[PDB]
Amino acid sequence: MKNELICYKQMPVWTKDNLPQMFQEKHNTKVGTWGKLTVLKGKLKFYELTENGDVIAEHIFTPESHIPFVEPQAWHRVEALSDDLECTLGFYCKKEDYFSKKYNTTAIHGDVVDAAKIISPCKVLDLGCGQGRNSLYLSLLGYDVTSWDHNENSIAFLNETKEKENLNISTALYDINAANIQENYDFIVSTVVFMFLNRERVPSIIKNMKEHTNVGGYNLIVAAMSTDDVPCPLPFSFTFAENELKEYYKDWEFLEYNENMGELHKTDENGNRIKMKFATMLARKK
Repeated sequence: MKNELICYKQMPVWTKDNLPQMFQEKHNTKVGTWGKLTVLKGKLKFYELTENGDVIAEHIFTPESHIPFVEPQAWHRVEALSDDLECTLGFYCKKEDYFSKKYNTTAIHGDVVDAAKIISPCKVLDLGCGQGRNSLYLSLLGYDVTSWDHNENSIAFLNETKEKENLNISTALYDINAANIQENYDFIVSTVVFMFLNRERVPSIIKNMKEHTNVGGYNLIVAAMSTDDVPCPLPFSFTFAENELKEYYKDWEFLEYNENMGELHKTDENGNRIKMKFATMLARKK
């Protein structure tokens, strides 16, 4: 964990009088958020609590203290002990959560995180990037990213965000249906918009993807399915059948292939995420 956490939000100095009230009452941070407290002057009191507000331990910290990160979901409260208290709080998270935490982008797929562990930084095409969750993450991690989508407002969000974050990402408005990738790539990822593609064009799109991946390079696809036992609950313009994605890539090496149930972020009301089967594939070109 040495270098695992990154600061996604940094607060200015808090004093005894402006330390906000919510921090002085029983509270905790969200799953995946760690708090770093730094005492700049004076003394701060910190109460470790149970969920019901009973005090479990108390600490007094000074600028000479090293305060461990406050863990996600740990119940606590703080307050100034000295009138001259000055302290700061930063919120930290893992890099797979940074864009969701800082910008409220949709959470990234675990499969993109797992793939990055395996594939070192390289030249990536995010083919159908939406707002850019995959592209932002990979660029943050040192990948050289190209990001294409048809949606004007999505590409604008990506362009505004990459500038705030010092990321160099090549972005463009593009019809994925055209199957006109130009350059070659070490990694092509498409996990956001496959269900929106033109059924008639999928054979060409995939053939083009494959042709513009270097040998030794990877393709990662996550895409909705419709099967006999599990017909798609939404009428998407494209869904994969049982074994159809694997058959497109039968001549590649499969590092991962599954057709497990998953859930859209979108909900039914009730208010429950919509379930269906997804084809998930990480394959390497021989």
